[PDB]
Amino acid sequence: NPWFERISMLVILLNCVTLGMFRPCEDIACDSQRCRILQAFDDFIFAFFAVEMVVKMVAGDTWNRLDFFIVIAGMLEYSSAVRTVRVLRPLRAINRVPSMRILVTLLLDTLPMLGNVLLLCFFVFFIFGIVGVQLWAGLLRNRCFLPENFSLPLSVDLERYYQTENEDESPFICSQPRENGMRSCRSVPTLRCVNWNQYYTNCSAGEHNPFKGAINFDNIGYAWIAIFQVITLEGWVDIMYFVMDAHSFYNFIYFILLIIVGSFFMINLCLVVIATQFSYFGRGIMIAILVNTLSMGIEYHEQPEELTNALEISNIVFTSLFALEMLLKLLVYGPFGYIKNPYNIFDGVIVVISVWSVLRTFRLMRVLKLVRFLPALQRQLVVLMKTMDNVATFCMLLMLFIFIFSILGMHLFGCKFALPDRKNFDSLLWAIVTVFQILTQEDWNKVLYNGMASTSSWAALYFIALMTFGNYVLFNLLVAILVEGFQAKMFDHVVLVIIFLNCITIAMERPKIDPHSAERIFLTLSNYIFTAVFLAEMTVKVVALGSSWNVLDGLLVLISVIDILVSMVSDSILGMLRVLRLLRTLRPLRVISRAQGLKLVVETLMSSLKPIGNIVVICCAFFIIFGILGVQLFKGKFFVCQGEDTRNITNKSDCAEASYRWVRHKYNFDNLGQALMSLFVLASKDGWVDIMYDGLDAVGVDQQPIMNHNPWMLLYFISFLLIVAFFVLNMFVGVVVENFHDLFITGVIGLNVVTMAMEHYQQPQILDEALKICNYIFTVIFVLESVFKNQLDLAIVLLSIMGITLEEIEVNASLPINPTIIRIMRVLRIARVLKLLKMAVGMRALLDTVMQALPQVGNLGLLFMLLFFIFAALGVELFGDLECDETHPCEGLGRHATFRNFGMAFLTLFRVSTGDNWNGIMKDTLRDYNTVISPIYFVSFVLTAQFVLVNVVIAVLMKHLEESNKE
Ligand SMILES: CC(C)CCC[C@@H](C)[C@H]1CC[C@H]2[C@@H]3CC=C4C[C@@H](OC(=O)CCC(=O)O)CC[C@]4(C)[C@H]3CC[C@]12C
Ligand SMILES: CC(C)CCC[C@@H](C)[C@H]1CC[C@H]2[C@@H]3CC=C4C[C@@H](OC(=O)CCC(=O)O)CC[C@]4(C)[C@H]3CC[C@]12C
Ligand SMILES: *[C@@H]1O[C@H](CO)[C@@H](O)[C@H](O)[C@H]1NC(C)=O
Ligand SMILES: *[C@@H]1O[C@H](CO)[C@@H](O)[C@H](O)[C@H]1NC(C)=O
Ligand SMILES: *[C@@H]1O[C@H](CO)[C@@H](O)[C@H](O)[C@H]1NC(C)=O
Ligand SMILES: *[C@@H]1O[C@H](CO)[C@@H](O)[C@H](O)[C@H]1NC(C)=O
Ligand SMILES: *[C@@H]1O[C@H](CO)[C@@H](O)[C@H](O)[C@H]1NC(C)=O
Ligand SMILES: [Ca+2]
Ligand SMILES: [Ca+2]
Repeated sequence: NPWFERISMLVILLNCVTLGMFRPCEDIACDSQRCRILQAFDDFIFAFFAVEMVVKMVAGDTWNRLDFFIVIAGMLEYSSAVRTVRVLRPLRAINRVPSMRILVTLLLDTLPMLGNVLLLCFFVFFIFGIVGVQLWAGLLRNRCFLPENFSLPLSVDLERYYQTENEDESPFICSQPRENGMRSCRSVPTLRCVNWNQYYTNCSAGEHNPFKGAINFDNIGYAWIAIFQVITLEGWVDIMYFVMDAHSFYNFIYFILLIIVGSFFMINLCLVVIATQFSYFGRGIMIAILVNTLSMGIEYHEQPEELTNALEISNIVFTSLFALEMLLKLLVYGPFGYIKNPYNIFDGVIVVISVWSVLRTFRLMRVLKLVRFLPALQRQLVVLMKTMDNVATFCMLLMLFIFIFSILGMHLFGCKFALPDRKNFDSLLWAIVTVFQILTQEDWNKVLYNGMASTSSWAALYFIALMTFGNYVLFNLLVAILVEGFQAKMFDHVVLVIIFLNCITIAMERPKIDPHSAERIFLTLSNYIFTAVFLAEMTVKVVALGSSWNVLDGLLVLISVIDILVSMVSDSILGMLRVLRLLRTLRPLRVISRAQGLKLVVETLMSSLKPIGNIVVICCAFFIIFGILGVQLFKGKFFVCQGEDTRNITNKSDCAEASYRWVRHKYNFDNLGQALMSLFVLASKDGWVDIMYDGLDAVGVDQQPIMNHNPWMLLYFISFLLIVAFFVLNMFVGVVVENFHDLFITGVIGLNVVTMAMEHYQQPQILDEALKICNYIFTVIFVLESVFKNQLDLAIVLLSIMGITLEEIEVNASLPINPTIIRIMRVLRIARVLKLLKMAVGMRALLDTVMQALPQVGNLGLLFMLLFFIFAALGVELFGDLECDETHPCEGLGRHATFRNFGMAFLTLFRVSTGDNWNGIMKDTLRDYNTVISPIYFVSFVLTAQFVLVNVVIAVLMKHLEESNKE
């Protein structure tokens, strides 16, 4: 019936409210009358569904089966694992709503097309999963340990190793003597009496891993947690810094390789496979409305009374300048004819609100009336609005997914965590925020370590399944939108070898250079020579030829010439020279002009940029509106005072009595200039949570922040992320859519793969025997394949039969070789896994497609490297003297990431590019004339790195996409 449809959707949605209120802390029932009422509600719903199923047992087939399955579980449940099962109850609804029968059907129909991509992932997880366990097995456990003969006195109460101030986040991991770790022993700080830190010489294994028990490399189970965290690019750096302490500094290659293979090449390959499968008077008012809005953006905490008053007066004059047009438009036009054109209705509503807090805030709707004068924006907005219908279903589908997972997360770890941590799963409202948080991947791993250490280490499957299937229904969204769009002489070379030699001097520069040594003397008179050569080169092109690229080349030579004529005048200022040095780091840009392949790509990006250029203005407009709106809400609010106590304190007048310092948060909403930076850490999606917390804690202009003072401010930040993400998605879509217009042997190998995963840390003697004994078997069978007779297989066996020989020689043959030679050889048995590459015909076809499009990518890749060269060089100049001793604490920069070289400033620029804690880096370049420069350097780098990385993905998409079309 049409009315049989609503009896079901009444009791399915009645079910959710009985799941919505869980109150997990209050376990074992009988808490209140309401709890009993909720229990009573359950019986009615369960009784009704069984009866409904029976009516249908009197009479989508797949969907019908699912309803029966949930019902059977419910009956069994009535007869704590069973209790969590209830959550599935909400899934009955997918069949009920038609708009979801279809979407889900498509989702479920795409999985057999991701057969190949999934297969590729296993190779990546397995290959890097074993190389981790071969190398860093139980390496993380070690700590400085006493020399174990002498026991310290009872009175001192020291632990027995070196504990840091926070042993859960940053333990002190010493490096074994047989290894070369960065953090060697005896580097421990003097104790704050006798200093016991001077007696921590021995370094040996300890019971606990670095983050709770979670970050660890001593099973194949615990390696795949850490590989999954590197691939999701969240907190990946923390892992690499522990490896570099325990086992050398050359371990960075493993991580970089993992990231440009697992994290970029593979995660953005299941976007490619999933989408290739489908295939005069009015001109005066425009000046008036702009200067009204710009009149709003001049707030700024602590403005003088002469300015607040002027602004108030200004508002009054403007209102009459809009009212008397309304009066004019109500007299030169008729009253009925005024209403009919629909923008004239809206422009009169703003007048009535103006004449008559919320009203004060509302003034920001006055920019809206400007779209009556822009034809292009008017057309653009409608197109954007058209996509909402397609988007609404997925969002509706997404809501069910968050609800289910926020309900499930209450059952597993509801009241286990930690006062409790802010990201906790108890109260529902803070469970849906935590599940929305993991879907933006921002500190999803800080919740993992509370999750794994509270229930069990098998609780990573809750977070693997929330991140995977949350990101799988978000890749579909891009594709669904995307599909709809588809249905509507030698001179150049010779001078190039002078620039690449020019780069080496730029790279060489660092602040720790003596003014009189030979590194200094070489850099001064290589400046003279290069400038002269370039200067000579410039005339040749102008006495012969008598253009955009040339001016850039021309400007650079002039700047260099000017630099010498202030460097000569050094005796006779400093400020001009500093500006020149930064400008002098733009020398690398010359390379683009010389290379034709590279040159075309740079021009091409600009042309590609134009179609979505218009949308950017709309996106830009939103930042200003939320920038002004944001400023009004928290002008004096982000003043948090730091001390050791931070209790019994409410005011600046109280926090000065105890002598605690007052800290204005680095990211605050004081000006429109600061609010526009703090809305870039929100938009970036990194560190948005840590901004959001003090936006919820914000109380008053001179007050101390109260935790969770106003949880209604979640609407200011969560709603901002869902329209930044929406706008960014549209821009990506716009750019793409305009371009268009045996069987024994394999089994034997499989058996071998399982055996290599058997190894762990402190495996017993017999499994060390059996594993070794087993190897002697698989060595024989692969020779028996080369008897029975591809080039790689011959090479593969050679490594094997070589390995058995080396290991054996050491025990009873002769003097051993160095252990390092043996260890490398053991790893090289992983090459046997590559042979099953041949069996997978499908993976190779999918894989080659990337190669065909590789040449376009190569130019982009070259461009990406050039951009790190300019920024890295630039970075060293600005941030050379930042340091991190005990007197200067630093948040993002540290021992492993500094800007004091060109090498260390090249690794530091890589984790800004992946997006891991770059706001902690920008937070402490500010901590010491740097307030304007430092946000320009970190905002313009991120928007130009991510924009090159987008143009790679859409270039791999196009070549791959074209294959499907020919058929
Ligand atoms: C995003 C682009 C397209 C436009 C960016 C415009 C901003 C750079 C403008 C808008 C109004 C300006 C602000 C107007 C009021 C002042 C208060 C002023 O207060 C003080 O610091 C006084 C003491 C001192 O300056 O030393 C600081 C600069 C500031 C925030 C200005 C900073 C630059 C602002 C934010
Ligand atoms: C709209 C697109 C480009 C997304 C990114 C926009 C912003 C992230 C960009 C646009 C121009 C940038 C701003 C250019 C001028 C400066 C002024 C500067 O103002 C001050 O710090 C004055 C000192 C004080 O306020 O105390 C703060 C950074 C800021 C706002 C920059 C912050 C980052 C901005 C806002
Ligand atoms: C071991 O103990 C002896 C005394 O039995 C002591 O002389 C020696 O210093 C100790 N060694 C270490 C490394 O602590
Ligand atoms: C260091 O401590 C470990 C564990 O207590 C022990 O095995 C080792 O022999 C100690 N080394 C020295 C030199 O005492
Ligand atoms: C804070 O005040 C409470 C009473 O309001 C008191 O019990 C507590 O000792 C105070 N805390 C400190 C740091 O003294
Ligand atoms: C802050 O000072 C104390 C805080 O304990 C209190 O008297 C008052 O509420 C606040 N304002 C003052 C006193 O200036
Ligand atoms: C290796 O040889 C030595 C002497 O040649 C002998 O003592 C030892 O037992 C041999 N190893 C094994 C495992 O038999
Ligand atoms: Ca991230
Ligand atoms: Ca992060």
